[PDB]
Amino acid sequence: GSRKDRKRVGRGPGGTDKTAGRGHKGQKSRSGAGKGAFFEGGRSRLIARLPKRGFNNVGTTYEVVKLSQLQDLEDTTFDRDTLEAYRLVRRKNRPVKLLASGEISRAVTVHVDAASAAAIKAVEAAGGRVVLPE
Amino acid sequence: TGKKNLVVNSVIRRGKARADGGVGRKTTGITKRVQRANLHKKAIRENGQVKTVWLSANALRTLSKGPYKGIE
Amino acid sequence: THKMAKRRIKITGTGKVMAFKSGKRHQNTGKSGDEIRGKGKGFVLAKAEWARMKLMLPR
Amino acid sequence: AQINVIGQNGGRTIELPLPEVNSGVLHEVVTWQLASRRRGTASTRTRAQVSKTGRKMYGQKGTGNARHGDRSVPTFVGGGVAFGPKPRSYDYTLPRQVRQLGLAMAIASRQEGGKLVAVDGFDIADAKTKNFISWAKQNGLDGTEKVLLVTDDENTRRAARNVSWVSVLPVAGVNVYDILRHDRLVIDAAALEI
RNA sequence: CGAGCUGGAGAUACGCUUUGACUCGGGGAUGUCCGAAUGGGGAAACCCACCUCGUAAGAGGUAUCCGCAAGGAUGGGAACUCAGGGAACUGAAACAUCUCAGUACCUGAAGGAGAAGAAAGAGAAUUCGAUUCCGUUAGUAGCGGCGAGCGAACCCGGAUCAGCCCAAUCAAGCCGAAGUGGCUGGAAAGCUACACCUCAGAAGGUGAGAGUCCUGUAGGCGAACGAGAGGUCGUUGUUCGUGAAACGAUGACUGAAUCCGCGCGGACCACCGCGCAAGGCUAAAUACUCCCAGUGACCGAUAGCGCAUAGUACCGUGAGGG
RNA sequence: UGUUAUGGCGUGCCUAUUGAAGCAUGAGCCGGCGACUUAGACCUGACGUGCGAGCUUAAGUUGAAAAACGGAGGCGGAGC
RNA sequence: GUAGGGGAGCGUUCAGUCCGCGGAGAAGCCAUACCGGAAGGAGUGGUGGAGCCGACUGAAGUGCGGAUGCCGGCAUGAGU
RNA sequence: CUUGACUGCGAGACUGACACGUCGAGCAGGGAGGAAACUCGGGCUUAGUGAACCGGUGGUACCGUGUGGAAGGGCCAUCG
Ligand SMILES: [Mg+2]
Ligand SMILES: [Mg+2]
Ligand SMILES: [Mg+2]
Ligand SMILES: [Mg+2]
Ligand SMILES: [Mg+2]
Ligand SMILES: [Mg+2]
Ligand SMILES: [Mg+2]
Ligand SMILES: [Mg+2]
Ligand SMILES: [Mg+2]
Repeated sequence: GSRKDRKRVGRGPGGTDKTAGRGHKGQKSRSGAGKGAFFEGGRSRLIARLPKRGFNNVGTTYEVVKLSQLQDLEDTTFDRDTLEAYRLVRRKNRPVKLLASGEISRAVTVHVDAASAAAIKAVEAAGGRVVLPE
Repeated sequence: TGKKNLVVNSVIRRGKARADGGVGRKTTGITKRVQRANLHKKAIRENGQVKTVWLSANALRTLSKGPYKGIE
Repeated sequence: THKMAKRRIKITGTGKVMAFKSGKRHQNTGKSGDEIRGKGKGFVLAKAEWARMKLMLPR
Repeated sequence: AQINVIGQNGGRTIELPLPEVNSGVLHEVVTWQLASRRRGTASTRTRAQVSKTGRKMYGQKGTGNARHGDRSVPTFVGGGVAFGPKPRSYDYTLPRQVRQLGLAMAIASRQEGGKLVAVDGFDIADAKTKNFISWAKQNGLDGTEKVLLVTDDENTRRAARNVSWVSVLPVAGVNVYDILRHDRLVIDAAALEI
């Protein structure tokens, strides 16, 4: 019954009414009331005067696949690029890359776009292979 | 107004201080930045019957070296 | 705002802010040697809190 | 574990939500619902701009005792309103899991008391509205309660027409408000049931 | 439709109507003078003519602009659309580039929509395949006194999807189920005691608070007639401020090929890859609300449009205000 | 409770201010009108709910006394 | 205890739900010596002539003494 | 006698709201003076200064828009 239906106990607070308060005349006293110009950035305060250029590129970015995920749990399901969709590695937009994180022995075979040196080493050391396209 | 196509209808005109340079000056910088218009030449010839009108220089060079829908 | 991107306001893993050292960039040098490699790494966060507000989305 | 009107048993299916009957979630849900149905239409000429007045007035100095720019300002009578209602929306997306959890928890909130499932809505014999009163009476419904009937079978629901006894929500159009608001839920068709 | 009617009108008189009035739909018939106004003039609603038709009374024609002719246009429209033209305050805490913004304003053209459209494209897959629209990419890639600030597109998800010609049901309306007695009361639709309909409990009216008292509602029917190229120079567009500035676009001067040909892919060259310009048409998805309908955690007389009707009274030479 | 006589005490309110009974501001009186909002898939925090190594949808489509569908995309998930 | 931060709450309108009240009289209006820690809320009386409390939740055009603030009405100066 | 008026770095502190500023052991590549312990990364110290932006010059080869280049950019010095 909706009559008896209660609140969340602390979801909603009331808002802020500045009418009344009796000794509320809000904001400052003078000086920087009434304006819509506040704006916490701006020109010469330690933003300019700061000496950077660098060079912007931001090119190819690979999807990180931890070894620690692949080994330990699941089945060694023979990943390829197929299973990654359901394996909770599904993101896309970018190629896939494998690197070493957790260190454990298992038999595993993974098809990704690229991988690191020590990752290769750890996939082979416990036996397995990692495929790459030409 | 012309013979073939378009006439008048023009756009703005600029000027630059620190003009030219060593191609690799400091920069170009600007002053002028105001709107402006364009006109063309008058001439008189007939088509379909005796007439006068006005003739675009392009249209004049066109009509002179051949009759494109018109004669002199 | 689009200035602070290629210039360093840069944010780290701890959500701290990288500016480094300005000591002399290009004009006005010809004094000592460790001021020159004195081009640094370092920052305070007192003005970081409002810094990255400019870099907020593409950190 | 609930009993049907005509024929077999069931409802041993559908574990009912945990913890059992949380009223907070219920609240969130219905509030979300009435906010969904809420239709923003707002007559305010809020802006000094929206009401009509020619804008230059008398004079800034030397008239004595006023200082006004226009006849259309909020501090005047007849002008615009400062911060009046405009046609907003307030329709949002409630997280789905809380919708599901909601109406589930509703049905469950009927487990502490009367609820009903049914098969064989053929006992109406066309509609006649009277045979619905019969069906109700012999099913224990004297319409001293409020009843939400949920069923397919157009003929079967078309039988029930009144704001007194009942209300009709067809083809599993179930609405957490619509159930929690009525006194008894009669779930009838076992389709979205089980 | 079937007893009333004779406008708001309160009002007397005269009457009209079952040989169907009134009212409601549906076509025609008359339509003074002005106004695009158009015989000619003109301080709009006025002043003056001419040529036919002829019995006067009275009808008809007499503007310019396209055309053999038929025929078409000149005007008007709240907002919406395209186009010719094009502000400043303001922001940069001053100010010139920038911002305001192609915003406001003026103007031209047109429809119920417009615009746009059938790759000399997007683009980096030897992918895509007209346009517009929405979501999204994405405050990204970029532009910038690299200041303030500005800000895409491809992919992808949807709305809707057509490419064709050519130059050597809804409107009048009608039909509609089911209650009486007693009681308080001025008056009941309320209370009460019993009863009934319900593919009809939506609603308003009736002396007060209404299913069953009236109009209605669910449901049912329903008409004669009526609808449905390239370059150089000055420049500019898109994220494009002259930047390494490509490409589209033109004002001036120049003005090549055409099938082992021709433009593009962001100076430029080769390779490689997409593509055929200098001709037109082309529903739908889209925008708007003068008007009509339905609704509302919209107003209810200092609110709500300015107006519970008024652009009236009233102010101004006037635009204008009110 | 109403009124009153006498005693004691007793420098309007507001703003603006180092400082106001102020010979500083405002205001004849009563009524009514009258000022810290709203918008965005913006940002960042507090609390609350739901799922939780995962969490959500946007346009739209279909129903529409009702809500479901919609994974394009977004956020975690690796830093330099 | 001033700007300022924090906490509990009072009242008004609309809204959903619940309980209801009203011609043997609703809201509003008028008087009042009662209640409550305050915003406030009851009781009885007097007007009034249709509507309206209370509880729970939700949403605000939500609380006036001032702004030479707005509209309206009515005072002063003065029988000058 | 000579080029420590070096390159690569900085334990830990002085000082400033910030940005600047100051001092410095010691590790390396390589040096200079001394026989040697050792000392030196300018001058007995405290003044002898200019953030950002836009460009000029040498070096390195990171970006470089279908690809292989080049234009232009970037980084380490430096110049106004
Ligand atoms: Mg003040
Ligand atoms: Mg001050
Ligand atoms: Mg100016
Ligand atoms: Mg300015
Ligand atoms: Mg005050
Ligand atoms: Mg006197
Ligand atoms: Mg006298
Ligand atoms: Mg040393
Ligand atoms: Mg600058």
